[PDB]
Amino acid sequence: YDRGVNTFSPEGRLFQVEYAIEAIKLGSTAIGIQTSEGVCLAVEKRITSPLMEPSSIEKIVEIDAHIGCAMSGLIADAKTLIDKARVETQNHWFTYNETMTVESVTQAVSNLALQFGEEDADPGAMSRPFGVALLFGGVDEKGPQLFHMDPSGTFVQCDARAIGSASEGAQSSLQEVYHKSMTLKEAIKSSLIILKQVMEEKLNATNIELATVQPGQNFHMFTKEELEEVIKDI
Amino acid sequence: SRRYDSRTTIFSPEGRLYQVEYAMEAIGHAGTCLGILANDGVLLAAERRNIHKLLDEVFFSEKIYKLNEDMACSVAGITSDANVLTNELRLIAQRYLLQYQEPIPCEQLVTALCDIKQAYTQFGGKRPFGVSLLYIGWDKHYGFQLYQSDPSGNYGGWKATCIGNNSAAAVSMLKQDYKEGEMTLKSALALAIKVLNKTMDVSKLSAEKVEIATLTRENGKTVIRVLKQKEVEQLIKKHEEEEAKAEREKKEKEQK
Amino acid sequence: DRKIEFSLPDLEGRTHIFKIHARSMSVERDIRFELLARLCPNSTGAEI
Amino acid sequence: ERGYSFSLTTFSPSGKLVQIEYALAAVAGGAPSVGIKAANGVVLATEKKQKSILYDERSVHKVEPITKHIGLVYSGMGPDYRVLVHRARKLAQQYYLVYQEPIPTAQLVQRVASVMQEYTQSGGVRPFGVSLLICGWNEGRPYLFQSDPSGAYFAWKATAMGKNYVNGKTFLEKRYNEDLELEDAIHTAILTLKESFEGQMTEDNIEVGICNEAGFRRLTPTEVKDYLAAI
Amino acid sequence: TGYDLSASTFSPDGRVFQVEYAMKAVENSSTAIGIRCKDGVVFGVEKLVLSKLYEEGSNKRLFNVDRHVGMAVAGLLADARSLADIAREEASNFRSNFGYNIPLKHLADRVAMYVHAYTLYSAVRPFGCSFMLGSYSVNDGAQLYMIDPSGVSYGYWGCAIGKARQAAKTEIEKLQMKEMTCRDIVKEVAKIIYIVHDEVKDKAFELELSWVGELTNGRHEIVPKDIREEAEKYAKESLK
Amino acid sequence: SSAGFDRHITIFSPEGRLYQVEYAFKAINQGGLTSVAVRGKDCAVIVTQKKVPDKLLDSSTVTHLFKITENIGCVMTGMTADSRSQVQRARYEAANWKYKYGYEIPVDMLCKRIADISQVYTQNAEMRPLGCCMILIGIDEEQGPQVYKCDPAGYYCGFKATAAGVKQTESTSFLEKKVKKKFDWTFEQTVETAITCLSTVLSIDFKPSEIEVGVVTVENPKFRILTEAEIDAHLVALAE
Amino acid sequence: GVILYGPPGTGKTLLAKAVANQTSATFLRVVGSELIQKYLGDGPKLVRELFRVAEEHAPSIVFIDEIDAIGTKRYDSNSGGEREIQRTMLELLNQLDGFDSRGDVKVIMATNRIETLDPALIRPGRIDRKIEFPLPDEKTKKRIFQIHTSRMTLADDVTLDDLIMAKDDLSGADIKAICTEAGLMALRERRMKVTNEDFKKSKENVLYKKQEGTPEGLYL
Amino acid sequence: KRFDSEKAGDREVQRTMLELLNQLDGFQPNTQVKVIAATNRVDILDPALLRSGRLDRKIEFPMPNEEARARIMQIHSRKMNVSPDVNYEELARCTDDFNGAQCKAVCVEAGMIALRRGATELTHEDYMEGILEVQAKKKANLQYYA
Amino acid sequence: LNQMDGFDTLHRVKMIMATNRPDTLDPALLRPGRLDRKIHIDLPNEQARLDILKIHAGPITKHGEIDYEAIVKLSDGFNGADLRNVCTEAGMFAIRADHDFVVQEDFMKAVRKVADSKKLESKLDYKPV
Amino acid sequence: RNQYDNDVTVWSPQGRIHQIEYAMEAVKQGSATVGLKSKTHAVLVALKRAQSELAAHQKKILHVDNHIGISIAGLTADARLLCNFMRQECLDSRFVFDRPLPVSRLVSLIGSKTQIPTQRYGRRPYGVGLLIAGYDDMGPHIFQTCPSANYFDCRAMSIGARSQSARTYLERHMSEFMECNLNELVKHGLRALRETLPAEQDLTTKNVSIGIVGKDLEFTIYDDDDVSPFLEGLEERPQ
Ligand SMILES: Nc1ncnc2c1ncn2[C@@H]1O[C@H](COP(=O)(O)OP(=O)(O)O)[C@@H](O)[C@H]1O
Repeated sequence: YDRGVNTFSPEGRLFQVEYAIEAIKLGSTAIGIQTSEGVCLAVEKRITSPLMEPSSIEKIVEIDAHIGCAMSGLIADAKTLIDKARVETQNHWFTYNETMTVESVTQAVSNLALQFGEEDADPGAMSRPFGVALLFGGVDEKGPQLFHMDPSGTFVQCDARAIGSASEGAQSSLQEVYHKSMTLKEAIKSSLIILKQVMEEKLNATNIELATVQPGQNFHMFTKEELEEVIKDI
Repeated sequence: SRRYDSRTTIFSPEGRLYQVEYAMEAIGHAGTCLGILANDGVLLAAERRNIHKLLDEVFFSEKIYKLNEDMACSVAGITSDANVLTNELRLIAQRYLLQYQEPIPCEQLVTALCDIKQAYTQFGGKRPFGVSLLYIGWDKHYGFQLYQSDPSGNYGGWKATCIGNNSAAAVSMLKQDYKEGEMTLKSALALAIKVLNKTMDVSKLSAEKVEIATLTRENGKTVIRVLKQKEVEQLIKKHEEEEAKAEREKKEKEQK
Repeated sequence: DRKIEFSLPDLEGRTHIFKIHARSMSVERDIRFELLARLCPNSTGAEI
Repeated sequence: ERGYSFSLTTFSPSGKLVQIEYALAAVAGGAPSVGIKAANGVVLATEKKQKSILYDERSVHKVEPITKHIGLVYSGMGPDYRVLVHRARKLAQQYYLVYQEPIPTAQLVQRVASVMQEYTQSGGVRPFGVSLLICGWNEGRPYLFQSDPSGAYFAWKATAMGKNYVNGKTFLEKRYNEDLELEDAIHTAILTLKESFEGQMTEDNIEVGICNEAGFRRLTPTEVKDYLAAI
Repeated sequence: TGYDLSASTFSPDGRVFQVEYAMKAVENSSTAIGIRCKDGVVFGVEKLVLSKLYEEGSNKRLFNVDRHVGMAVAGLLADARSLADIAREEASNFRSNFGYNIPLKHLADRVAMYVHAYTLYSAVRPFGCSFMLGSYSVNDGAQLYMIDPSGVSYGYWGCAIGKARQAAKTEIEKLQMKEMTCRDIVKEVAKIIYIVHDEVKDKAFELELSWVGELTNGRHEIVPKDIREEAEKYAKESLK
Repeated sequence: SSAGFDRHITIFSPEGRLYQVEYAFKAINQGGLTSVAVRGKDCAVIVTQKKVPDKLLDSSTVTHLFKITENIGCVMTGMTADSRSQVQRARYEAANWKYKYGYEIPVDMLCKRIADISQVYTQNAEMRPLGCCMILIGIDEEQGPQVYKCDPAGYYCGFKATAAGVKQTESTSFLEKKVKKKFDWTFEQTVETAITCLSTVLSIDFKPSEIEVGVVTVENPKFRILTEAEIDAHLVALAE
Repeated sequence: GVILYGPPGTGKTLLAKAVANQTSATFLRVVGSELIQKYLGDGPKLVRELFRVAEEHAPSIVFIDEIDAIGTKRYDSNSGGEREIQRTMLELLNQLDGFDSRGDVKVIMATNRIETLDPALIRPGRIDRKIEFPLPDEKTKKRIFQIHTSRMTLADDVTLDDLIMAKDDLSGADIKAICTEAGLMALRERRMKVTNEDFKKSKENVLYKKQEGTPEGLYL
Repeated sequence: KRFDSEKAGDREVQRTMLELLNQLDGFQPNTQVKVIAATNRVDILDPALLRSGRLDRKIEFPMPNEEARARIMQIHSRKMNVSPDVNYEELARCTDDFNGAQCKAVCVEAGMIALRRGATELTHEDYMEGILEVQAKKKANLQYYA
Repeated sequence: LNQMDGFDTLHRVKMIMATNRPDTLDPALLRPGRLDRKIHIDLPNEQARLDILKIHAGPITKHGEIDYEAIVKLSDGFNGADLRNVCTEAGMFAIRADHDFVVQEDFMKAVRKVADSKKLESKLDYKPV
Repeated sequence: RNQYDNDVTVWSPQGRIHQIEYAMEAVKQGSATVGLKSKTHAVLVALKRAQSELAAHQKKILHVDNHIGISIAGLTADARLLCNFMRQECLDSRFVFDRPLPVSRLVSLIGSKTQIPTQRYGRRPYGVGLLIAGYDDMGPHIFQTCPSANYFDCRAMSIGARSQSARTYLERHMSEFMECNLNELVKHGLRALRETLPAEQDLTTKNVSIGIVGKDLEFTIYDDDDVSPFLEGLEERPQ
């Protein structure tokens, strides 16, 4: 009835990491699109009440000045991963006088993604896997790269991935409208077109937040009142 | 290994803690104690659970434990498990006196022991401390204080308390028969005797099953006194006559 | 010799169960069922 | 090693510790014992019944001293008795090292009671299964205490423990009273051990340790031999 | 039911079922035979392949604890390697802190206590290995010991560990090992291995042998490959 | 009459008994051997039969007559691995006492240390209670010969003549009638009684190659293991 | 199928007795405490015979009061009668809708709890009308007090509005417990019809009967 | 296994078992009757069944290892039309922790898959799809490996 | 119980009864007067297993080299009936390749086969009376 | 009600640990890799797989040292942990002894590493399987590791899901492996690997990777850019 945190299934996969995979679609959706001139991100805030201030809920958290992130799942669990990724980027800059590649910081944040233990030592080591999937986007040295991380620690490169509750619907709607030769405004318009029918509420300039990382502009722009330029076109 | 674990940390399917309540039920019988204050002087009244005839009684101590120059504590529940708590709070008081070179206020000592009691229910996997005790003391800031405690670490200040056996009737009679700021230390003793006559099922109780300890204040001394059996007998007798006095109101009136 | 399994349909079979269960009704020929199957993601035939 | 560190003595839904009552039932099926404190010293008596005549009676002992004036007897399990005897001896030696005074019996009783309590509460270990009886003549007045496996302690003028102890308690309440001397306390302790003993009662069967103001003395077989005759 | 879960749980019959299940896992392996003689100790292990899964010398079951100590294992593998490094560490520690070579009795006793230290608690599981320990010295003669996963070590003039053990100890009992030298007892060991092996069910058998003795002047080494190892031809000549 | 985990971990039953030591006693008589110790006026003797069911097994390493210290001897019953672990622990504690306190450790203090070690095994609930027995013999100045028997439950006691193993009840029933008439218990009388106890309990009339006798005495305190020649002499002197 | 759930004492079965007077066909009441048997086999046989009698008679209605006592969960599967209850409910699950569903038989089930129920019962096809029973705070409590005090006297000094004014945590079983006991003081003292203090001490004692010893000094 | 218990269900069975044991061996021995018994567990049987003339030999039946598995499929596919380019050693290597009945169910399932596409003679991939059906693997989503 | 002693006593009537579990019998059945003497039959000793084997190997056309001492050594805890199975199984190995005469190697082989089977039924040891 | 198969400490009445078999079931769910060798070269060819239509393919081959190159099938975090252990051991060997590490003592080190979690309490077996190619002083080697910590000194073998066709091909084309050059050996490796795939699609130069070590050749990994010289000259699939 009750088994340990490290237990293999009779069919052989696992018995706790697949439950963390099952907790992914209880969160909000997040779409990241990589294009040859920049990496665009978008997310759903999923407001509940008008009394809640909408600017408090953040999903797009920057790690380095050239690297973004996007969440799906339990935000409090992913805060530790984002803080650790910030620590690794600053340590690698301090010890090597150059910026991290986004693959290296994804590897550094995925090394400790599967480290739960009961027999293990330390001052309270993780007892359960983190229940988040993270999207990273950046322009390190080969240009625009987008990466996806899942609770099993597997990281892969994706051209245009969507995670969350309606991940399969947004993926199947992302299959047809995509090509390698497109631009950033077309990418933002297509991602907003996909996010139109996914959400159960009505879209405005306060229910979503988007962020674009380019080789030219250092951080990511498009806060409020800049979203209204592309919302009224949709 | 792991199947042998008794699981003394997890909540219950209704969402309320499931192991602390059994300790509170253990406190709910096996003992009777109370405390009273509304003016100068604060009294503690306790009941002897064991009144066997072969006890020496020369131990000169009871559930009433002295712990400082200006405090006293009375325990309830498991007698074995209260020595640890009394020694711990005595150590806390002496550590405060070593540090700040002043006697410890009541609030800080009660909160420190309640944090120590809460640490077992928070984590550690051990059984909780099955002891609920009651403090009386004097302070510079607020004067005479009475404090209750629970095995869960909850606490609170009080003026008339309940820690022992079946005493919801005692709580009701403490609500009904209490005065505000007029309790000199001769009516509070009679109130305690009147209450402890009714909580215990032994009618016409003697000076063997009752213990009264008073904390008063001299000219800078804070005298903590345990009352001897020579005066407790006539203190009981002064209430024993009151029942016969009160039954005379229904005797001289029914004459027509 | 066979372990035949069942599961929460698809999206199309919900429309099929709608078309075979609600055909015995007095409804005007304007109801769209694929939207109604879209609005209920996970359901059985008994729920339909 | 393993390191369990979980407490397996938990509260019942009725509001009690079941393992403490089970240990007390283990005590109640133990060897009988009696202890009488009467106005000049304390007398402790027990029963050593061997299963065969091939045993050596003088090899093991049950009235085990602790200091020059403190004695101890027990009722319960034998293996769980030498451990707390050794712990009490080491603790009394620590007290004598610190304060340079023979240890009063009351403090010894509280500290062995605290040891029993922390064995009940701590992780991975079972509670003890032995009720103690600690005697000693400190500062003039004799003292006789009893500590149960719950980790508490009481004080008795005259008590009994082990198998058939409620009738021994009624015997001690009826036959004895507040004031005796040492020798007739030995006589009534021998009688109340004889109320549940076998057909014979020699020095090879019963073992009596007395205390007085001249120090703790475990009786020789000769003294118990002439005491057991015509008594 | 529930007594067979942990090692620190006694059965109603007084048994410890975990070491019995360890012995059950032990007897599913292939046969390993060791014969003591008047001048040395010969090992023999019937290695099994499936299609190849190996080269010549792969999945080796003849280990080497020290220069004079030989070790032949039979049981669940990768615990044999752990016990081999354990016995190597004991031999190296004895050489470093006592000067001379480790005697076989002391080493077998030490590894037997290390095996027995795992069938006491509930955290660890008992081993699934039952090896051999053979050596030859001038001042101590030739010795052979066998250790079971329960932790019992006995001396043997000849023993077999594995699946076909009860059908192999009788063939050891046929010969008189107190008088023969190494050069004929190697072909006797090969004949015993060829007799005890069934070819209907496996058909993928291959010998490996070993040597401690005065022929290998107090050192452990494998029989010289293509030179010798024609005892397989002799055992094929003794097919009936 | 259990309480869920009454069978498995070392805890108290509702009847007051703790069951793991009672299930561990069956490990003593599971082994199938019987050992008798007899103490006389100036000697203490140990007799134990040994089983050698296979001719290839070495007959010089079967013996349970273990040597603790040069004047302190012991014998075992039960599981062999726990017996050897207790042997090594007793040797270590005797050497530690001889290093610490300057003089030779008495037999009763060694038995107390062994019992105190075994008590922690039944105190905690994470170790197997180590089901093997203990019989120690020695000589102590102004006390004569001493014989002690420890227990897996941690109960040690002195004895005059006692046996452990499988046939304890019948051997003690015969031995009580033997000791009840306190006659001249000399050396030959003690070895004759110790041999005839097993001879009358088992009724086998054993050959001298299957009986091990250990001796300690006041004429020389050194522990001696009797070889087959003196066992031959005592057995032909026993037969009238 | 109709299932009625709520807090323990609200309207549960009561309402079920009130619907069994305006009905036209016969009404069969069974209790879940009766639906255990010490003999292994009479469990599912009694359930089968219960529905066979109800089906052949009329368009009858079967009311299984306290059905949550048996069909709560199946995850234990430990030997004894605690798994026999799982076996005696599987026949009820199969006879409710498992093959050729019976005409003109209407079932109604009363529970105390929701979450400890088997989800194969919870699915449609067996019960559909999930009915919730909340506790009315003051408005119908006037009408409950109007009904309960209707067939008795009432004096001018006793009025019931202030007794429930500050309290919003009672139930309809307790109000009848108040009104039956408030008439019991007047009969036991041989006093007048109703006094105001009759209602005052009835509220305090019924509170003692409802909330006596719950260990909540720590508010979770 | 006869033990100390209650009720009448076990006691009637133990009555018939004690009748069986005496009539099989003991008083009035008979040669002319030969008894054959079979089971799937042996820990439950009474030790009085392992006495003198009750059960003489104790016969094991392990799971088929490699060549037994290739022998089983050759026997069952005798009636079926088999295309003569299939090697059973590859099937026996891939099929693991099976038995006689499961390897029998591979052959029947493989012959149907040729019937689904209508082909008369079999193929290798007919057998492999029969293998994948027999293992009865549930829906996986195991795409985060390797 | 009633017709055992009862009112009418018996004359020249003796009743013999046998079982495998004496602990489960009724105390009124096991009281003396109805069962005066309880006779214990145990597992055979070394010489007891030896002459049992001498009886059962009587009508066996063995070749005159057989030593029973080694055979009785690897049989501990055997019943009085497994030795009869040992004598039966040795002829089965004689039936293999129709060797007619029984050789002592077949006795050592058949003993190890029987002791292999005697590991899945044990722990009987019922309490006397 | 199942029992005996929830931890590595508990044995079975049949005498096996079912968690190790579950780890084998885990390691046979990855994609198929093939490793083989000649008298002077060691080549492992691995088949990458796609988790989605537009997502990139997860790489399999990754270099450990100048001469050891490992493949992977199974998990990924434990793969990175074990690969970090190989890297640290190779660095310590080149730092202390200033020589290349032989592959046999390296896999003995990893066997002693992986046997520790399958004996204690609450430690899972490592759910990875490695194919290790290396050119030490005496010949090239291709080794295979298992989650049971039974390393096998194989000569040409495949791992992963549907590797029995590759094993049968390597058996029937075994003997002519040492006399051929690198170019024919690589084509033999891809012919062994393509039997894993169903007979509809082929090796489309974006789901394959080839790693070579040799006598004078550095351990090189080719993926999607230098693969195309090896795909040309290949015969079509016989179907
Ligand atoms: N609204 C109401 N009107 C009248 N009586 C009520 C009302 N609500 C509850 N009661 C009384 O409360 C009692 C409990 O009803 P019900 O909840 O069905 O029983 P139970 O609590 O045993 O399940 C009934 O006897 C009924 O008389």
